[PDB]
Amino acid sequence: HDPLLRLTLELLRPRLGRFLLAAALGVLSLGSALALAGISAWLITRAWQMPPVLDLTVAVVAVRALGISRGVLGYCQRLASHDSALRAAANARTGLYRKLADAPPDEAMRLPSGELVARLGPAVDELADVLVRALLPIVVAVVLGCAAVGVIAVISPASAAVLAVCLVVAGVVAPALAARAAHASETVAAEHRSQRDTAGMLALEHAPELRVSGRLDSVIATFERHHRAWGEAADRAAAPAAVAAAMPTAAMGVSVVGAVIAGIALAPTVAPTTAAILMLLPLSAFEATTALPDAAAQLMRSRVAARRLLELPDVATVDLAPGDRLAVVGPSGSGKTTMLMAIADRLNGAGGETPQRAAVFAEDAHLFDTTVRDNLLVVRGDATDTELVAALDRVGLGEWLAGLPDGLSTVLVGGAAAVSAGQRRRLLIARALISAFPVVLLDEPTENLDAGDARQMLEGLLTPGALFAADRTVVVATHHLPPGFDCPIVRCT
Amino acid sequence: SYFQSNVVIAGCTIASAVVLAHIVAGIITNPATDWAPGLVALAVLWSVRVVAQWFQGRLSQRGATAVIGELSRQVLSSVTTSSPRRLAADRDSAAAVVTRGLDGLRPYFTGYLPAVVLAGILTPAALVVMAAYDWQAAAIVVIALPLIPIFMVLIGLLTAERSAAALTAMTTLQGRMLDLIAGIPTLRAVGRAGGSVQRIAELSASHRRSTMATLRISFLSALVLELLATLGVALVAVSVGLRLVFGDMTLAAGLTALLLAPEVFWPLRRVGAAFHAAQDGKTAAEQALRLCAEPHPPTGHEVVPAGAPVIEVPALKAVMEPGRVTVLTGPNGVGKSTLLQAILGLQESPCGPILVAGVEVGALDRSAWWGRLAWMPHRPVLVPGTVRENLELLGPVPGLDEVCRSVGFDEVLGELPDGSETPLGRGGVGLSLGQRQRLGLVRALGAPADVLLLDEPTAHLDGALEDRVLAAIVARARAGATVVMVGHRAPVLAAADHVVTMESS
Repeated sequence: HDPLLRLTLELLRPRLGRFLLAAALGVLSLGSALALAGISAWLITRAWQMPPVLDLTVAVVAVRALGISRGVLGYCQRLASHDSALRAAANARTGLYRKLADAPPDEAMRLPSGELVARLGPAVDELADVLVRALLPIVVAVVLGCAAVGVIAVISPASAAVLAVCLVVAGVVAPALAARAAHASETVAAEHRSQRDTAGMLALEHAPELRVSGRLDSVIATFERHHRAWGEAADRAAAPAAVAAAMPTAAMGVSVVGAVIAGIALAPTVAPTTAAILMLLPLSAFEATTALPDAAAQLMRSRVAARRLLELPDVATVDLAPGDRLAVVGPSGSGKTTMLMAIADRLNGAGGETPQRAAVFAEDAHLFDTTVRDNLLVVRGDATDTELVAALDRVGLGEWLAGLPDGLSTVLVGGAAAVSAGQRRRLLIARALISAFPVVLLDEPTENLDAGDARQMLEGLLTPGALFAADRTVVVATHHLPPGFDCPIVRCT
Repeated sequence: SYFQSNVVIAGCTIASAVVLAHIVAGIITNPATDWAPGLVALAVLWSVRVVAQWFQGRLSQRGATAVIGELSRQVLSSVTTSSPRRLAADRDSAAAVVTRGLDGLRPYFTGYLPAVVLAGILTPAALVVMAAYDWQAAAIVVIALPLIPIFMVLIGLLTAERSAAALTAMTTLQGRMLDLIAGIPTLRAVGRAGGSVQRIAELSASHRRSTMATLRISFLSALVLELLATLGVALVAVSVGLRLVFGDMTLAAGLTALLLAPEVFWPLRRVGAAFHAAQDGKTAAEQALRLCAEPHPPTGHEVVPAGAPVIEVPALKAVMEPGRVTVLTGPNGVGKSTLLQAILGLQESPCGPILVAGVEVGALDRSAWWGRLAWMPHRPVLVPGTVRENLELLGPVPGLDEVCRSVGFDEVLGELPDGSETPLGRGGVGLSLGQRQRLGLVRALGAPADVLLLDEPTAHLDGALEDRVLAAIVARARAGATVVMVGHRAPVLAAADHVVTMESS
């Protein structure tokens, strides 16, 4: 039981009715094309031995109807298969997001927010792509292979074995070899690829002081040599991809040669029409196979995406009182924020209580690209505009709000990019002020702030009567504590 | 051998179809000779076609790798010129390009270019051969062929109103989803933890129906291509069968036309299938090419006279004479790194013109000018490796011992287990920030240079080391060199004979 299979049933199975609908439409389209080829050969051969024009009427009407049906059914099948795959992906995304809303402290924090997007965006696309390049190619290919082997088998069960062996060889060995070559290419020489992140991340932010000296061209030579080595290694590893590229043509050639050889020794036995059909079908039965040179590649990509999706320190205890001020500081490498969430967890006491007491405010808080009113009512949606304006003025955003064309209704396209970093942290501080949590926990609230303001904001926040008054607890995990100050110190290790 | 290989493939497809049709016609009419020549001809035709396909694959792989390498090298070289004004803005794009961002051009060079070349070669040649064997089927196919562009243009012009609206709704809703999923941890530690689950439901519903509309509009091209490439064969078959029943056309010609219609109509379908997989590579190539042509370095050949020149800034009334210590003070980020990098001549001077030794920097010969100078930047050069090499990238050090003694690098080299041989990581890993700065002074202060520029020389340094480096810099200035810093601290301010107060705006 591989994780891909586990995730397949996990994703709320795609409502198999519309899976089989797409499979049937694809089989109908490709079988219609194959039957058009066969009926075409039969019509030509029958018209050769001069008959009266009575059966040619039904043969001709069948030919024209089959052509038009092939076109329209191909289009409809493409639409239906895409519909099924993308509906499945959407429901899987909704379910996975639902699972990311659980009370216990799951991996929902052990991961950042940007790469959480980098998962939830591409992973659902990959899972959709495993329903377009695994339903269609494999299912339609096996059905059409069976239906085209049987037609030759009933005529003669002697060359049908060769056709089946050849179809299996093409449609299995060729994509398997292509996938293996592609996989082995991108992992081979995974040490000269370090030179990419060495040079391109060396001589792209370090350009001027490299340019003043004559060391630029030395770097150019020293990474070009290793890039060339990587290219040679990748070529050597991906050489067996050309064999897989050329295999289907050799398959078709062997198939048609075998068909002609078999038809030579069976022409006098049967009618001319059957001989022509047996001779001309093999060259037109390989259209389904060519649709899956990437099906194995898509399988590998979806497998790695499924593994990535499946992938989805202790601190001391500190006693707290309702109204104390803490100035927790520590070196880079200490669980200061982890201590913050530990205090929040022990204060909240897990689920079972409605009036949540402690809520951590991380520095990397996302900024919604909505109106400022909506962006600020996330913590509390029952705050009047007067309170928001007063908070913005008291944190240093009255002048920023005054220039806004829509006031509090500014949409702020792009999220955090719509405002400055200091402005964004000011909005975060205002949001923390708005929230009515009995215990408020801050994580570096004085970063990226103004030089003449950050000290004052830190002083006011850690003052028990400047911004948060009396019964409100403020815990700050900062790095710029003033040399002369107060409040207890819980310096970690 | 691209065009040669494609010509070989086209020839061995057309000839294989013709030979097969003739063999079938010959051994249907006479079911009693032709087995030896024709069969061997067909076998060798298929064999050479296979060999040509494999050789084409290898050649395309090699060519794509070479093109990727050359393009990456050219992009990196071009972006690394002077004028860091554009560099600070396009470094993200350049870093994206020389990364797993150009590997998407491999499909463009693998499955699209050979497809379009084969479409351009095989289709007219197969049309010619079919016309030679039978002109009515060729006429039908020809009438069909300029009916793909007409219908495609008609469809894409009649319905070019819903596609744009559907795409706009698609991208807006997708951005809504991406930003909402981006902020889930923020909404986790508040009261509203699961109240947003309902919104994603109909947001997904609307996004998926919008993408349904755009997919329904955008597939019509495939429908048109399939319908025409199939109706062509259907009509060819009907015509050949209906006009062959009156004993007035050889079976071989009919079979040849019937077998050659799919060869005419296939490469266009292959190109259409392979097109959608090459849009990303073309975009990456366009982005890479858009950032190469613009830079064109200028400057003159004037040579500053021997000695330490006089630098003057009329805009800020700052004229700095040789042999003295100068400091710059002001707020953070008011064109001071820009001023320095301008007096290195990399970019234009924001604050008026700058005259070196009486002559403007625009007429300066930068090659010789850069050799008279010790430029210590905020972040020194720290290539992964050892300490010894990192001390030698910025040119050879003629007298590293006394410079290290003056700055105090010996206490750094002394504590290192291997002396100047301890391994050093990327960006300074295994090497302390203030001790990184000390390495910077070691590489900078020790150099033959009559002009000294330093940006905050006392970063991450204690009082004793600050005093030592200030004394060393003062001694270097007394050695007859123009030394200018930008330090904005009391020890730095009270260490230079002149103070410049460059202001904003």
